[PDB]
Amino acid sequence: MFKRAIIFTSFNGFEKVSRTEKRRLAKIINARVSIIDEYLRAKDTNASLDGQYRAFLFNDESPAMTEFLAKLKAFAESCTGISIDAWEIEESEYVRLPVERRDFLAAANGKEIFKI
Amino acid sequence: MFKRAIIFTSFNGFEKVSRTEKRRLAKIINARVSIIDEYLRAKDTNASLDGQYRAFLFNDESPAMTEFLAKLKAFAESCTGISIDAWEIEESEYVRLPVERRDFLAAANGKEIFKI
Repeated sequence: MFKRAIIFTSFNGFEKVSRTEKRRLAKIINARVSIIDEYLRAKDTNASLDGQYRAFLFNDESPAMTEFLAKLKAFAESCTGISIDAWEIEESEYVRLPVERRDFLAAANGKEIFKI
Repeated sequence: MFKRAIIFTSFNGFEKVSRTEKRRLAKIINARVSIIDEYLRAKDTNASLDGQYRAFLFNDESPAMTEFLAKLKAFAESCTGISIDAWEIEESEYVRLPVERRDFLAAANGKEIFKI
């Protein structure tokens, strides 16, 4: 029940992504990133947000994950210029993936949560 | 072989910039500011760092320009509150630019390196 939430955020090209929308999405991400995985931190920039995988560790028995994902889902529904894809994968299953290219391979081997 | 690295540092407004972050960026900049070039020297203040161009002379036969650009990029990536744009221009082209707004014009006429 330890699972990685793999989110792929991208700019879909059908609308300009505004400063407020980049800020909001980087804020949502950074409310879950702690001092121990600073490497998942986001900036409100194209380079940080457009075309990037982030894999967050979640224990699904807790309502954290489900709350995190609903913020994401509702935000992506509010923002036509940003697509968000999300997959859950068992952590036990994830730790044994190749170190290089890992997040894409987890997303192809994972359960589709949503796809906005 | 002689080039200028043009850098534009700014506080992007996503996050507060701490004093230690200001000092760390000033220290990275000042590693390439000798005692002769006091005009380039970075202070740990908004006036000195927030919204300022600086143009560093380099000889591209040395790896010094690349290691400094690497240290800058790494800093900007880990500090959510600071943006750094970097361009490169030929020294012969840099000295035939008008003196006023030269670094601005050099950035305009320059080859883009990163925007983090």
